[PDB]
Amino acid sequence: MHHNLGAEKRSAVATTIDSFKERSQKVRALSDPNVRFVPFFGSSEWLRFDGAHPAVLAEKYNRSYRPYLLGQGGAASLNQYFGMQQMLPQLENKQVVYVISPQWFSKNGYDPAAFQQYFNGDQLTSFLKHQSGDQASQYAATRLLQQFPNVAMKDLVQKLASKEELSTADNEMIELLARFNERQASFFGQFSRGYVNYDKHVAKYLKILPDQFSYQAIEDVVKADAEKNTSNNEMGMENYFYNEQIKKDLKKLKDSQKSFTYLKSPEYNDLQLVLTQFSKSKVNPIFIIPPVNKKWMDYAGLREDMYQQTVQKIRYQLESQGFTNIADFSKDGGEPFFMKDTIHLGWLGWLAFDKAVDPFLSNPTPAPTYHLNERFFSKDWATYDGDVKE
Amino acid sequence: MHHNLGAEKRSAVATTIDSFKERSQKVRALSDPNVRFVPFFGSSEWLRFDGAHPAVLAEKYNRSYRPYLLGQGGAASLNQYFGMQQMLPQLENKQVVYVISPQWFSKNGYDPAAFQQYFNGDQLTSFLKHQSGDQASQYAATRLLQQFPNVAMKDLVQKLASKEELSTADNEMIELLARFNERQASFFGQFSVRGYVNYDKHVAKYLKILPDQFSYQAIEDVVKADAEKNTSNNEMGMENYFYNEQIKKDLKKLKDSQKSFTYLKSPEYNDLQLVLTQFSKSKVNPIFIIPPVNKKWMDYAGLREDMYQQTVQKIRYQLESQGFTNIADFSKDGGEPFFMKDTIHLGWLGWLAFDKAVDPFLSNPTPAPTYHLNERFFSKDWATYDGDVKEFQE
Amino acid sequence: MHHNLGAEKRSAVATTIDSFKERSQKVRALSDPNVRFVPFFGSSEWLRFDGAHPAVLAEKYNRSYRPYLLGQGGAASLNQYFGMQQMLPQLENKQVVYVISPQWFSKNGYDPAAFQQYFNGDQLTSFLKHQSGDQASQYAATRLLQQFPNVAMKDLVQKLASKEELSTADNEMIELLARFNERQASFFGQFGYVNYDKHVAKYLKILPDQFSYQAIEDVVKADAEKNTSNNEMGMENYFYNEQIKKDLKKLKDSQKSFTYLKSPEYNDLQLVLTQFSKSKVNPIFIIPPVNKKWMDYAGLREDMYQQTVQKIRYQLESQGFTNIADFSKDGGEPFFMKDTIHLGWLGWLAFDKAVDPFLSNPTPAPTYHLNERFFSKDWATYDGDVKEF
Amino acid sequence: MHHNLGAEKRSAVATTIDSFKERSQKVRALSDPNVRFVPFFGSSEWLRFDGAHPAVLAEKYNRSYRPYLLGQGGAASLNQYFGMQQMLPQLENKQVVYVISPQWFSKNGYDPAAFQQYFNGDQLTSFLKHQSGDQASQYAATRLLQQFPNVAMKDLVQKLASKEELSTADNEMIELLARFNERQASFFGQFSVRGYVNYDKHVAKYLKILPDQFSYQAIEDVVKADAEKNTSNNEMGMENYFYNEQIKKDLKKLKDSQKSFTYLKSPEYNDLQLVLTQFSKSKVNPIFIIPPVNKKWMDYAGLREDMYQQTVQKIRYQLESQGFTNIADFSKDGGEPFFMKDTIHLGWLGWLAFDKAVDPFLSNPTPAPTYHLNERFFSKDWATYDGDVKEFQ
Amino acid sequence: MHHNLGAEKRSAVATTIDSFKERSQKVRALSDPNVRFVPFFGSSEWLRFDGAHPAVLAEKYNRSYRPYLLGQGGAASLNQYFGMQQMLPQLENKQVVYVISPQWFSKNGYDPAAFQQYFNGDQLTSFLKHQSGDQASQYAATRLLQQFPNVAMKDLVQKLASKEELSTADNEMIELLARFNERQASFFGQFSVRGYVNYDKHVAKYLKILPDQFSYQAIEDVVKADAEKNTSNNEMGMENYFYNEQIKKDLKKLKDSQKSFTYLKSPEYNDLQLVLTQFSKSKVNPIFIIPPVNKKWMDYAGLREDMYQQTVQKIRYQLESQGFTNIADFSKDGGEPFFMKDTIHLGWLGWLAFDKAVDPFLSNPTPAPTYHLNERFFSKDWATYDGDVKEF
Repeated sequence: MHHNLGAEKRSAVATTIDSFKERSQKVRALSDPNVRFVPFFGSSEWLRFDGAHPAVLAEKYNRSYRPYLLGQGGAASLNQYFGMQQMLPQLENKQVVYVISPQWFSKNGYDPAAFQQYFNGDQLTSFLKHQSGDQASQYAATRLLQQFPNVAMKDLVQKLASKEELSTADNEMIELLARFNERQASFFGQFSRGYVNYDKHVAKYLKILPDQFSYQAIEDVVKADAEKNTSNNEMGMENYFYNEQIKKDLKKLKDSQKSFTYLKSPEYNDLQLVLTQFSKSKVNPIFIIPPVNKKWMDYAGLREDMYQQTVQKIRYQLESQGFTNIADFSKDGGEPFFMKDTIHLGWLGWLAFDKAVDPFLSNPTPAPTYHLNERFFSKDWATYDGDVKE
Repeated sequence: MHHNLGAEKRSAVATTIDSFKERSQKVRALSDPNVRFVPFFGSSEWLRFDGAHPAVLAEKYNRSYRPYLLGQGGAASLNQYFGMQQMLPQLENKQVVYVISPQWFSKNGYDPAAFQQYFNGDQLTSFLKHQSGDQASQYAATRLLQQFPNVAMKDLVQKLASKEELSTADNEMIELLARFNERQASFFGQFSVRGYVNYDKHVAKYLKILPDQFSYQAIEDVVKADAEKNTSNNEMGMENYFYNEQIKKDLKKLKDSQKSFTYLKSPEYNDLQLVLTQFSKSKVNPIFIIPPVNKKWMDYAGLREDMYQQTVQKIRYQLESQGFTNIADFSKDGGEPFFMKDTIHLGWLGWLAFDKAVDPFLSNPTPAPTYHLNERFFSKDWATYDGDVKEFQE
Repeated sequence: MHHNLGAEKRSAVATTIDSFKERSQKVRALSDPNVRFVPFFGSSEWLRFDGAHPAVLAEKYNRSYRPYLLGQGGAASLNQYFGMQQMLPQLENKQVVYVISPQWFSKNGYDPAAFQQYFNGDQLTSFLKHQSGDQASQYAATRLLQQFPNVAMKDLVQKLASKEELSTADNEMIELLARFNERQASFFGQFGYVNYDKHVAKYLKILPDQFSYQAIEDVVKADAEKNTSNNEMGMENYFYNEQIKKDLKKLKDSQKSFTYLKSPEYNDLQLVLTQFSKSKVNPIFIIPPVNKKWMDYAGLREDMYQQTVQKIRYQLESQGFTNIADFSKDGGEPFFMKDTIHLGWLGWLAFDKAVDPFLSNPTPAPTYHLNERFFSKDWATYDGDVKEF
Repeated sequence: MHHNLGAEKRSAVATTIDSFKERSQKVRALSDPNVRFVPFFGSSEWLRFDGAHPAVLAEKYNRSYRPYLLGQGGAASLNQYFGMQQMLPQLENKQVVYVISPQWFSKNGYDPAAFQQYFNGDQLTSFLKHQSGDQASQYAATRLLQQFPNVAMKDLVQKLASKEELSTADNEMIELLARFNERQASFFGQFSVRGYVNYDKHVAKYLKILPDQFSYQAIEDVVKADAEKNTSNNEMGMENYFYNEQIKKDLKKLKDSQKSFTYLKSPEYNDLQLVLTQFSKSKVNPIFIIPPVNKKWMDYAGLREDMYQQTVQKIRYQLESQGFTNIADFSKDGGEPFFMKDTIHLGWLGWLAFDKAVDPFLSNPTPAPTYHLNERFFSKDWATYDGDVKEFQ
Repeated sequence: MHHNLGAEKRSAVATTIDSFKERSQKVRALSDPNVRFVPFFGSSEWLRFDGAHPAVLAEKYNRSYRPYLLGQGGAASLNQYFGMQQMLPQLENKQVVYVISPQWFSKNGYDPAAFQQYFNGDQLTSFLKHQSGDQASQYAATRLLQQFPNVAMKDLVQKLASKEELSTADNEMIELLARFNERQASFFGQFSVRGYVNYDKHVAKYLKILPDQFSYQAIEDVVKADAEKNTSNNEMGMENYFYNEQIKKDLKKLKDSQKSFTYLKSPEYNDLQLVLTQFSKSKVNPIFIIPPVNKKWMDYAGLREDMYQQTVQKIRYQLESQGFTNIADFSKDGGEPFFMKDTIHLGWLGWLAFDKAVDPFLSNPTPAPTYHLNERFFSKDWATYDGDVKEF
């Protein structure tokens, strides 16, 4: 396998659809023998850069790792699961970062229009090649058929959904098309705006940073950037976001999220796929649970009772199965300059992020033995409203 | 396969890498029975829009066709040939527009860094499926191995390059994988979304400034005023935005830069023969466009007019001696104010001259004539030919 | 696939079992970009040649088209459907001639002994390749299993008849074996001179060099008077002496029980109509008469015959097929027929006045509105008026 | 193929897992046009050699045939049937020896842990290639799936067990992988030298002691003296090594242990039917060998002679009612002097009685009769049948 | 993958053809998470057991590892290379023991009659699947066609021998058939219980006579006593069984029979390079064992000591210059009392000298160093190198 460190670094911070979905960009980076790239799974959280951004800090201070930013607006655990199938050997016995945002946990689940953009044929054939005929394959195939009722290779996905035995001829078709896709995607996915994105996202903020690492000196520049760019609202949001979302028709946003509840979701079952794969690949994840802007969640009337209860439900799914590395920032939504907008970390939030994430990734440690509970795939857990029973 | 008119209009004028290289968007529009989409092949020609742009004129005046703009920066005949392999039934017995810029006929030919962006694996497998083992297949395979020495399915491309026959196992493998690639592309390519911003800024904004009744002179009045307003910062007739970025600070060294520039010798002459062969096989009726260079620029840069018309004569011979006689030649119109958008691209009033040859041709569709192909246009002898074009055969 | 105009002209009028069923004769002619061959689907209608025959007129007067004559005795709609599967790209967006004879609409349908002569493995794999998992694929497979219980590639045909979606491995095996067959057929069927000179060139000599329907009529009427002279019911001399003359007493009232209103052929016709819709072909349908003097002698009922024609025409017109040259009421016309059931002489001129303007001015097919109830047993056995609907 | 006579002679008497389960060795010997090798199908019957052993007698007296010894301890009819699939053209229109030992007819049938050692993937793919979608293939697939629920090519074996017809894609996968397995087995298996020094220890040892001219009495005199010497330490006529290792360490226990033992109910009856179906299809002419138990042992262990003869009646009915009439029945000969090598195996003077039925049969190859197969013998009603055999149909 | 310690322990000391050449038994043991089996690569070295044998010591004193004895008589580096292809993930980042005997390095190379017994179809398909089109793949394929000119899939091996790229059709035939052979081997190869009775005969037998408390002196006493009884008939140091069968009946003909025997020129140097390339690729940390010849024998047979040490130097240079530096060199210990069981194999007291190098290496596992491979060691020039080793 051929490597180019600059291309890989530009891929790592690109935060594009191609940087998430195509095999070549993420595999080359995560298999690079010289520099350690670390999967940073999320959605829109990596998109907005400042002086304290994980990608910016790791480059300026020449850390022993580099973040590879996996995710786009509207991607959740189902998308992440399918992306992992393209990069299974690069995840084996390694540390990752996995953001679990409570707003993903709506009653209908993920956006079908968002999913379509990040799923491709290489992911489809990687899914079919790497399935072990278990509950994970059975559940994922069912979800895929809800998403795409007339999917390419319908019969094979249907067989997985209904737990049927794939034939020898079927298995050979699968292995042939999978190999072709991995040959094709490795070659053609190295020719795809690398340099302009690097200067806008990373190199803009390297100039702004001190040459010697200290949390206080970085905080002072970052706070000053925050103060100048939260200049039209009293809730501490970015000026560009405020003018686009909460300005025209901010009056109809008063008490909108009173009925909003994240307790019942198919996303809990989707998350279980990720945790299943994490167990098979022995990854050591650190999980990040973001808060919401506290001034926004009093204006929009989002319940703190409900929000903490979903956090507890998420944490129970994690901790009862052996996943203890959790950075729970959910109560830190009222902190000064912690939030870039309404749902994403930013400025001093990234420094809080860094204080939990950097010591974890600078000191690599093997994953513990996990205890997967397959009752987290069921519709019982999806619509569960109770407490710590089972 | 059912068609959405809204999605096709956005794809037609998107001019992205996706609208060009992907199978889905171009096949969806070009196969709609309800509306006629016409392949507009070129490079960066369709990228800059104004009030007289072919996409704008077709929409306001509700013409019997819409252009599907097929091209990006650095795309020439080799790229176009491979892109065609994805849409062969959509080109069969049809009219197209094909820009042939004489500046693509450089000694080194097309830019390999540009080619890589517009060639995908679906084009590779479509090429191997639809190849007929002829001189076109042998030449295009050779060009592929020059471009990608370690190409995917290298064994199959090398066989085609060496005039070797493919085996029965080879053929089955090609047919399987090409079918898989077409099913994959048509299913997964329909989810590409970048249309609404790109449609409004390029097409919908120029609809308001145009008169509701079509006349070339009335449109010329509106387009003249836009061009005078936007060629302010220079006195050689170029757009304000282009002059500042590509020419302004380099102006000192650009004087007499193109003094020994010649377009008579090029591999692009052999690449053009791939396209023309495909046009003959598919029975397409193309109109070719030969743009000028800005005359005030070419006087400054030292680009020879005697050379420039000698290469156009070389181009026209390749077309006309084979039966391609629909040629909208504008190569002598370089010194006309507002005919040009920049150094090499048609724009403003140049679009109106473009329309006067293209609109009547496409509005009255006629079948392609019988072409008589010459295979010596694939040769290095033709590629580097200097002299009198009427004395090539002897 | 290398084109030779002469060989394709000879194939077009060969009217053999081989020129129907084998790919390399028909496809080579239909895919030639120099000359326009038009598919002429029928059964035994093309076999008997005279000066007014469509293949003779086209060649004599160098028309913009040449008929490719497809079919012999016993070949009906199911045979025609399967033969089309070999030439789908050559049929796409084009005009054809399709004879629909009411005599084919027998209660037991087509002759299984005749079907086996025109069906082959290339047609089998071509049908398996081009099927779209619909009612048409389901019906055709059911009919294949009725014809051949232990049919070649039974597992694939049964799956189609049960309307099961085929696996990727199944679809890939089909694509492989179909390609082998087309590569094998479009080589080993390239191998008609004495046919061409006896069928076409013989009647070229007797025709005027200048075209006029009046001067051709005079030449053809004269030939008709000369060659129907041994009998009183206007049949060709050799036909009468071989098929009628000896058995004349035995044939009187022999067709009193004969009815064409109930038939599996109505369902078989619907396959051809479905294929016509998918491939956007624009057909002209030809409906022949029966010799009026003969049908009265044999007791073949004319009200039954017209009710059959009305049933056929409703199956056509109600789905959007409206190009019908209906000659069914012309059985008593002078010199209109060669024998009992086939168009001949002056009937070929009436054929031409309908067919020639259609083919010389090509037009795209309209949008068809297919009705899947025409595949049913209820339609197959239907007795009543189409006036009802 | 070029044939190595010496290697084939060594393979024939090797009596190894490789000689039984591998394609190369048995196909090489049974396809040799120069010398005739005859399939001798049994379990552990051929393991122990003496002066009267079928392989020794054929080598010393240079017979028109040589026994190719097929079998290992624990191998019964399901094993033999799958081994047969590797050598179908070499069984076609030919004679075989087939042992049917009544003690194989246990209520639970064959030992699964023994079967596993003698089955390979070549046998799997041979079976799959040569099956014809009948009751034999369906029964064998069912039994294969009981044995190996997670077998290689599971789906194909499942289709066969469910009586489903295989597709072209399924058939072409079988044809490819079966072809690969036979090429692979016949190429690499020809280099196996397993049990090639066993020719001296089992065959050449006993050539020195035997008379040069054939004489049943002279052989009997030589072999009986060897038997007397080697059955010295006990009174039930068993070989010294067998008696010490199996019987002597606790007999207390062994007394009256086989009182409730019965061989009338068994899945082995249906397993036998597979072989019989193959024998009919391949038109083989088998001679069947039915051994007794040591009569002194069966008195001590309490193995009922009433049951044992009722078992032999059931076996013989299955053979004879279908046309299989060449039966050397020795079930009533367990009390004969030096007839037995141990508890269940013929040896010494038992090999001479074996020879008196087998040698006239094999020396004059007669064609197989037209058999009349009954598929009721595959059913569970037959496997558990207790009553008198005449009123079964 | 299912694991059974009882079966794996019996496989490890079986010393059969099956325990070497079959996929199932070796990868099942070497992939056990609960018990650590270390690959012991050699030829006939592991066959003869005594009280000081590596497998006996590890079982008696319950060490942190167990030897998995890979090899049979006549197996050299080519055999071992092809065996490795069945167990690549099981060798990844792992310590092994690799015997390099100088007597293998004869001028024609290994015995093809021995090779044939240890190679199977799974080894062929694993080779074709895992090859990378490099010089190692080129060399191995050339050697395989020397061995099996009419091999199954001859055309693909020949493409590799000629450094040609395989077609897309070729690759799919390889992948599918390799998938088939590994599924087949892992499924049916698990039922083999060959040489499972050898655990009681070779390991459990000597556990009784060994002291419960470990010391090299108490073992030396028991093992010296066992050596003295079994060296009764001859005064060369050889075993009773071995002397009677290989040496006794033709003593006079063996006198001065090896006067011009030279191990300096050999294709085994190139065969070894396959193993060394593979050890680098898989990041294996090996310890290399160089045995001597019996000194009394090599003076009798006229085997030159000056030649023998020159071959040891050539072998050592091939290793050390590439970064392979864990060398347990016993090549000058031929005349040591009870050091050898054989004419060519370590045994009795030599096993204790073996233990003193090997046990401290395997009891403290360490990751492999970066190697620096030299493709010149594949060439015919290196195979036939005469001069002093510093100049190369």
